[PDB]
Amino acid sequence: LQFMFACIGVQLFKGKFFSCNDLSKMTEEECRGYYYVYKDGDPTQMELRPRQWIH
Amino acid sequence: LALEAEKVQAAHQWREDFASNEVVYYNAKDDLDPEKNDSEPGSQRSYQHAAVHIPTDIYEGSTIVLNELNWTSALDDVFKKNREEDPSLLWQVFGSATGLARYYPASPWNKIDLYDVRRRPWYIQGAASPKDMLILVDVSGSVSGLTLKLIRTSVSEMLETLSDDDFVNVASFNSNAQDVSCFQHLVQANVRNKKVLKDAVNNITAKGITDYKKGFSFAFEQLLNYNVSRANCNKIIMLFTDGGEERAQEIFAKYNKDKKVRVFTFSVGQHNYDRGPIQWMACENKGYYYEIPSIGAIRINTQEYLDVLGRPMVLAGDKAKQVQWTNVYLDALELGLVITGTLPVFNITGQFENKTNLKNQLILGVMGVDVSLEDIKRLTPRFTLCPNGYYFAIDPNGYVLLHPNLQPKPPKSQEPVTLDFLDAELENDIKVEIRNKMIDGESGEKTFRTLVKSQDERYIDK
Amino acid sequence: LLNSIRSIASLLLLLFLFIIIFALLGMQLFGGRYDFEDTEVRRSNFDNFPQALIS
Amino acid sequence: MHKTCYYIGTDIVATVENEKPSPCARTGSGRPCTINGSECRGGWPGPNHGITHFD
Amino acid sequence: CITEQTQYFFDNDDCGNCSRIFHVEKLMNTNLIFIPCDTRLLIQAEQTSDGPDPCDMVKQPRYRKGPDVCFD
Amino acid sequence: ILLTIFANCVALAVYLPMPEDDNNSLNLGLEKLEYFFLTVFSIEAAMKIIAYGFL
Repeated sequence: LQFMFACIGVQLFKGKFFSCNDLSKMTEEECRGYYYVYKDGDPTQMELRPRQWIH
Repeated sequence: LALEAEKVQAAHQWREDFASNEVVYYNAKDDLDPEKNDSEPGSQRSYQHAAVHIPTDIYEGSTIVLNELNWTSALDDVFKKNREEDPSLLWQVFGSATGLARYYPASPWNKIDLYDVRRRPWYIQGAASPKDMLILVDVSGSVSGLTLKLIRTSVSEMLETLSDDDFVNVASFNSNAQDVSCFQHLVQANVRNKKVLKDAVNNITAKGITDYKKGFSFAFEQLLNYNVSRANCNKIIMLFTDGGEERAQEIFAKYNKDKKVRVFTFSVGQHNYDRGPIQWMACENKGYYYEIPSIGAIRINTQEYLDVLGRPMVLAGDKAKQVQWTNVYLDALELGLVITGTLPVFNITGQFENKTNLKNQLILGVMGVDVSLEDIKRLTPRFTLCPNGYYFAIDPNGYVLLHPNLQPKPPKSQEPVTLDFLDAELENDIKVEIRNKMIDGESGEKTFRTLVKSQDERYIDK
Repeated sequence: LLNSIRSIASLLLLLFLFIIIFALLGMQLFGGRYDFEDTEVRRSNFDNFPQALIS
Repeated sequence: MHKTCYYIGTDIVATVENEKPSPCARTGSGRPCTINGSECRGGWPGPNHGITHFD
Repeated sequence: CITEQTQYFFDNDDCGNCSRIFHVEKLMNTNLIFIPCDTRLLIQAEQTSDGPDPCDMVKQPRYRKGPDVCFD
Repeated sequence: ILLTIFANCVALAVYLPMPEDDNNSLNLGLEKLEYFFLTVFSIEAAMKIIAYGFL
């Protein structure tokens, strides 16, 4: 079963999961450079991050 | 820059590949002189090369970026330098879709540079003016407090994004339509008016079912009117909502067919409601729908809020490219307040290129303003609010009060310094007649005394 | 092994039923308010019927 | 419960654990909990962690 | 206070005059001055409107080809 | 009665979608329909009057 679901997931997910930060980049190649993170929610607490990509 | 940037862009080839030689490296030639600032090193990517600012979120690593970077500087540098042949251009500046081109190497820039250009007002002036604006927040007992927070921030900034000479309301609606108090809108002191409306937005609890059409019913209507002010032009409304459940073509045909109405619909956050009826709507009525998923709110707001309104300007507009001067405001770099004349630059077949401008120190604006034959005051009121009158100093006005809660604090100046002529200096009715006379600009040499008490340091004369 | 499934299937269906009632009531409870301002990811929170199923 | 309900701290999240003036921390990828209480507080779990407090 | 009462009578017999300044330390401080000292800030909103605005230029909006590109 | 109960299940499963306090959409009409099920079941209660009462 490990094999079966393996074969299922691979030929259905292989291109996926190469995640960015956050969704706001999409193409895991368009990704590059820094990227804001606002603590909590208030748009007066910015913090830079050399984000993306994600494995 | 118009005549020339139009050409290179027409022949920029725009081939990808790149990688090799662009621009690149980083020039670094120290200097110091007039117009403050020690020119030295300036390349995030006088004379000596050119500075090229980028949005801190935008990354110097794209087909689009460098492709611009070539053709822009590739000719701009030369002729702008030719413009330096005639001192003293204080800050020649180019502004594109993204990156700045600052001539001569003023050094950009633990502070975070949240600064953009699409947002920064002089650029906003350079694309489609003016704008009759009527917001419809959807406060319907439907949005959570989450997307409510987001949308709250959204209006909260967008009005800042909104032009500072364009009328605006806020039509909250659900189970009933209603307005934040004013009922006229607005001219905007920017300072006070926008603040009122904004803080009013600050309290905007969701509560009630979606009337939908009824809000529209007032939306066109509150947009309709005729009685005074209004400032006739483009006539557009902006829905910020989770997702409409219906078409409302009935009301549309009932009040629109001239299609002077526009619709900008902004679905936000996640939710799951269909974009359909909405996506139907803006396209239905000339208008360009697009979303704000999280806090991508900054750049997305500007991205087509102006350009979609740039359509008429792209068309018959061409002889219209007369320079479009701005209201006074502080420079992003330390320098003091500086008026900036802008002009648009067109593509070739597409949706407009980019908006060049010149900084003009109000300092040297004062250099033309002699102060020696006299010893009291000049004052130079704008076509509407403000002058540059030596009746005041150099700080961003500000709303009212509020000491910030120190507890949460462990987003830095926004400008413009808008001012009433009326408030810059003492009221006299007759003098009010005078500013209301000059604001139309009709009268020429018309002049007379008004006997009047006058404020000084801290006690008045007459 | 599979022959047992024919026996257990009814009880499995009752399990599906318990899943159903609990899910719907949940939807009309937690998700019956659902809202929570700030600040993601929130994950599953009964905002929709399938969502309540998975949760 | 006398401990969990309260805290005191300051500066970079490097306040000493389990040696007087010490407290349980919110999970987080960083944790600081602005309150303020000097430079950020530093210890609550009855509600920010949710109910779990022994009070 | 009592001196401001004698001052009140002095007013009955000088020039109480609110005079807002939008400048100062950020906040929109009001200033009475007589012909006692700077305080906080408040009020405006207004009901009756005034000061005619103007433009009478450009305002391009008429079109002959609004492409239905929409989004997306 | 069984199939109308199935109608209950379906109509409610839809009814959960969505909520978020007020607003409402398609379910707004179903709101009568629960009265419909009500009166039907109540008619079966009228039959229950003919049943066995305390027995």
